[PDB]
Amino acid sequence: HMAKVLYITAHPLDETQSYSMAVGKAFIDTYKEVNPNDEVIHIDLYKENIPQIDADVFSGWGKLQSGKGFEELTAEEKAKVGRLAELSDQFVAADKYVFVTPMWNFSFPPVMKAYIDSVAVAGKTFKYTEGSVGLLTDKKALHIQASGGIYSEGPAAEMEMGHRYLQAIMNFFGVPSFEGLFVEGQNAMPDKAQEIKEKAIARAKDLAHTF
Amino acid sequence: HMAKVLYITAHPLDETQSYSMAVGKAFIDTYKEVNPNDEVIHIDLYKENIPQIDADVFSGWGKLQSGKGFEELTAEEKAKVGRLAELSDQFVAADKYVFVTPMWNFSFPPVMKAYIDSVAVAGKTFKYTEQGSVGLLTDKKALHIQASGGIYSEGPAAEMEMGHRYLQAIMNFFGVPSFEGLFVEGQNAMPDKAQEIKEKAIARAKDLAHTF
Ligand SMILES: Cc1cc2nc3c(=O)[nH]c(=O)nc-3n(C[C@H](O)[C@H](O)[C@H](O)COP(=O)(O)O)c2cc1C
Ligand SMILES: Cc1cc2nc3c(=O)[nH]c(=O)nc-3n(C[C@H](O)[C@H](O)[C@H](O)COP(=O)(O)O)c2cc1C
Repeated sequence: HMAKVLYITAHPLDETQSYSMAVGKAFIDTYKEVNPNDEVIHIDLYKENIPQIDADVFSGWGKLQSGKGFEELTAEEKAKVGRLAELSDQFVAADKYVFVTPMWNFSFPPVMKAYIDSVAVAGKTFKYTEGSVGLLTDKKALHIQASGGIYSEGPAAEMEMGHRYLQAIMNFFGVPSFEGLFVEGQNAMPDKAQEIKEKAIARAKDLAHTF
Repeated sequence: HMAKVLYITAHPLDETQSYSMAVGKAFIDTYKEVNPNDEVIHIDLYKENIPQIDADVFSGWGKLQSGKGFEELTAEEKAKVGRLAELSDQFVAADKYVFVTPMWNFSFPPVMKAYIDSVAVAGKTFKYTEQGSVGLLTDKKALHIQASGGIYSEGPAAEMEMGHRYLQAIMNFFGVPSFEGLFVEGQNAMPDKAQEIKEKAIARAKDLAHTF
């Protein structure tokens, strides 16, 4: 139906155990409520196959750029290169992206990087210039991130690396709108944890009405 | 014996196909020449199992926090939890870290994140304080050899650099008083200078190896 949305989560736990998954689920449920015709796909990076770039991938790709045909690749190469192609094609096919992550050591879980590596593809999300130009000029994106401490303000802002990275990628891809929604401070101020969660949930629902 | 050095690589390919790995090899070979008694340990992130923190890990951890013995965890939980514990212990036990990576999409391969995740442990590499945190690796030092197609050491692309930037944040977090970089950069942007770029970086690696 009218827009395709990728709800992309990088968390091993669910909405009952995670600040990020709780806020993301509030967002996405509300979104669907408001845009009942839209195709909303949950991409759970912990459950799906998300191949890291490895020796097989490089081999396979080498092959393909040497004119060979997908048929010439080894089994394992086909499995991996193939999946990478599905992932990539699914990404460009969608209209909106919603990234949901916990902050682990100032950034996101490793699989989020695997996911990015799988979708950053010449001719699909960007193309090179006589630097590069992003092809995703009419997409839209949102990052929901949970963190123990505050990283929106203060000295600690300089250490934020998750959102920062995603912002860089979005820029690279030419996506003009990248929003952030943070559930921050629950670990630094645990008496405030319920309040922090509730307000983020409320912001998330509100944001869903417009995204 | 002597000093314990972790030579940490995040690459599927080897010294013959990789700029980072070639430069890293020059570095660490020289290091061992200069410091023959030092314990140089290759941590090959594409050969070791570096468990991502997953459902099994949270479960296993929670169990241990709940008083269960390690042997009471599931087979899977035990494998992952034990593996992470080893990685963590190994990191703190070492005196020096050498990170070698390619730049993929402005940062490093996913497994490098896994590795960091495995070694970032409260009471080991840092401690929480009512004021934030404090680093515990006050006697360590680190170097990062990074390879990239284009140039990230100036100007506008420098704001896009995220690999070295990340490792710098982590090292600061850990309280590591010294973290250096060595870049092999520009080889794709200016392929008619790739050989020279490489040769120069290799020379730098050999030089730097005399002090690290
Ligand atoms: C492995 C790990 C690493 C973490 N690293 C950080 C960090 O660098 N900064 C921070 O403020 N909080 C950190 N935390 C705390 C979490 O960010 C916090 O619990 C947040 O709610 C995580 O999201 P979740 O609740 O969706 O899991 C970390 C937690 C874990 C388990
Ligand atoms: C998956 C992938 C992603 C890459 N991303 C970037 C990038 O963001 N910026 C860049 O300058 N070069 C990029 N490159 C090119 C490499 O950084 C360059 O080839 C470098 O020499 C890689 O190190 P290596 O020779 O040790 O493998 C990328 C290459 C690959 C395979």
